[PDB]
Amino acid sequence: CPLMVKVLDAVRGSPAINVAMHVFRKAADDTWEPFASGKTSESGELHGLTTEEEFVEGIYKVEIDTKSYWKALGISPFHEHAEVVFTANDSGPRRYTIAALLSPYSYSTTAVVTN
Amino acid sequence: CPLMVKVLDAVRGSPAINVAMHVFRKAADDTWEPFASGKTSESGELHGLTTEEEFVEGIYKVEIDTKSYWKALGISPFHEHAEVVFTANDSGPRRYTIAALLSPYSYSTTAVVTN
Amino acid sequence: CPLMVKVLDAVRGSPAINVAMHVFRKAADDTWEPFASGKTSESGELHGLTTEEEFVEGIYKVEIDTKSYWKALGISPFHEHAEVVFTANDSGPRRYTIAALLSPYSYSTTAVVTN
Amino acid sequence: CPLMVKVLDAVRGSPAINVAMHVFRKAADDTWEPFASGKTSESGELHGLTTEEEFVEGIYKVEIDTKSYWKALGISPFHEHAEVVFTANDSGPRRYTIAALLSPYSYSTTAVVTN
Ligand SMILES: Oc1ccc(/C=C/c2cc(O)cc(O)c2)cc1
Ligand SMILES: Oc1ccc(/C=C/c2cc(O)cc(O)c2)cc1
Ligand code: NA
Ligand code: NA
Repeated sequence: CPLMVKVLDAVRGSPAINVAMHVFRKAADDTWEPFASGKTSESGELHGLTTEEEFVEGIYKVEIDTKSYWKALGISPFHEHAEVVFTANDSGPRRYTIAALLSPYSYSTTAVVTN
Repeated sequence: CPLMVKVLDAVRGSPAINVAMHVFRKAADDTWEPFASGKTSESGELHGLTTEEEFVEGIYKVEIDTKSYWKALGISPFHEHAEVVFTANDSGPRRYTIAALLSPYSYSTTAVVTN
Repeated sequence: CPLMVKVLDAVRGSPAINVAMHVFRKAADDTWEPFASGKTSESGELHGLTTEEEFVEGIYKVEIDTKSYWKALGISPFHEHAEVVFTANDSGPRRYTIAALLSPYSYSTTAVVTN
Repeated sequence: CPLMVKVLDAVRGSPAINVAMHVFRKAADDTWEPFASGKTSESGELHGLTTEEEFVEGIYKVEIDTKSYWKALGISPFHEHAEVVFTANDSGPRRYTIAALLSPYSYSTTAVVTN
């Protein structure tokens, strides 16, 4: 799995299920080009975003719609979204897991990068 | 001072000093308009970005140049920047403190919103 | 798996491998009684700490030896250990995943609790 | 003020006010001796715990009563407390700021250590 995103809910102590996100890749004109998207599963995970051949060097942005997630729970959150912007594959293919831990006024994110 | 940003370094146990950041505000055409910028002080704080009169309702993005910070310490970090996107002042004027805690492959961010 | 611990390294962007930890359970005299222990695998995970029948209501403490982990990497960390203290199984059995994200001067921890 | 603790609430986007905490110091017999205690102010800060003369080399534990804080808001949280265990002043006197960011099922903590 070249790119996987895992989302956790720090308020309820659960996977964050049905969280929508889009992935973009920076174009030569510095605009954000659509690249991938999906919703987290019942495990809070989004697999199958891309393939090794398609996922080449670039700057990528994962934009996670945390606002809709909290609004569905009756909570007015701080952020419009959680976004994770990173260069990928600059030294050739790697596997990336992006994790995001969500609270109404805070988020934490980390990456696990494996060869 | 209706908007303050504080940045901390989780590797060295220190304020993150001389960290650059840019603040944008979403324009009516959905583009990001430059709003303010600056660098953190020896306390890791950036004060004086805006004024009560200038800091109107809107969607704001704070883009913290974490990459240059880590590269100056000899570390190749994961993220291009740490970004915080939020709606401000939609129920009237508030004071915002945005805090960010930085590691090479991770960041955590929270907001303190006061009336 | 009634109790699993997952440990991540925010400096290197990797699972935290070979991280030792002990689990204790609070006794009636408020002392900490040994309960379980182990080291994280190459995935940063420690499975098989306990069984459903043995893991009953109590206050549990997971004490993760983060100091030895950082010292092995030539880093002088802040904490002696990362500890996670929680009541478990007070409403009958649950499955617990405890995650810890480690930096030299900081740690973040969350729990996923499932029925 | 060689030791200060600041506590933030990630659910409400506010300082965590009136949060109790106890500080212990490890005695020669490996027991935890009471060292200081207090409650956070309206800014989420607890100042004046100790003095330069009293704050000697040692292993210290800060135990933050996060459980009572969440219970007072109607939330049944995961942790009994958030705790921070660290060696202080072993290379000479330092000033320590311990920060903790709280959610019902998660906490993040960092230290700022200055000379
Ligand atoms: O601040 C943070 C604290 C904890 C975590 C947990 C991340 C994580 C990543 C995985 O691949 C599996 C998992 O069970 C958890 C992320 C951020
Ligand atoms: O994960 C975390 C993210 C952010 C913070 C903030 C800490 C902090 C410490 C201060 O002295 C002042 C402040 O405004 C914030 C702590 C942990
Ligand atoms: Na390269
Ligand atoms: Na019960």
